[PDB]
Amino acid sequence: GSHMNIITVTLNMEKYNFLGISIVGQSNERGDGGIYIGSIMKGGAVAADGRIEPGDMLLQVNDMNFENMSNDDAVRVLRDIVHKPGPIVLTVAKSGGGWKWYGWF
Amino acid sequence: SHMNIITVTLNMEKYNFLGISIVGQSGGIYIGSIMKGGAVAADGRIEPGDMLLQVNDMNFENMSNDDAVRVLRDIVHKPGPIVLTVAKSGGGWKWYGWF
Ligand SMILES: [Cl-]
Repeated sequence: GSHMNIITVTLNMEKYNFLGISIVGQSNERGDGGIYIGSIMKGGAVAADGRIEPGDMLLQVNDMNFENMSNDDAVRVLRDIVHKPGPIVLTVAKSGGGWKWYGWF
Repeated sequence: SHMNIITVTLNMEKYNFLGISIVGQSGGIYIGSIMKGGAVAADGRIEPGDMLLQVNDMNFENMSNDDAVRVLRDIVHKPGPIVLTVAKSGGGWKWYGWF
């Protein structure tokens, strides 16, 4: 298939109260398709780092890979990790970019 | 090519808005969220993640996303039924909030 980039971002959480990422995921009768960055919030660690983008797929947190768990379980892990101190390592597939919110109609 | 295209005709007499948010890539435009009790919510067929291909006689496949959105707003503002043609996502998108 067409080449996709992956990046690993190490976040110093000392000066932040949040990653500042929303998470969206698709789950239906056909399976779970993984979890993605929905949007980013200025003021959080991920914005300050400046590499991750809406639409990127979150593959792994620290050494915990999500590709063989449910979206719900992946989110449980992310939840656990953000409530503990110290650096957070996020690895994303660069599936994102090019997204625009047009608002309500 | 599209898998599962549906035609959704909305009666816009009972409603003011479609009650959908739109996000575009580019790529094309997609349903971001659906607001309870709006035309689209009342209708029930369209789901978050579906791709919006056409409205009435205006096909978006040869149009920029910004132009598509402006066409759509113009049409919602004017009286008349609205026919949306969507390519289905399969549904099941979930918002998990913030971290
Ligand atoms: Cl990297």
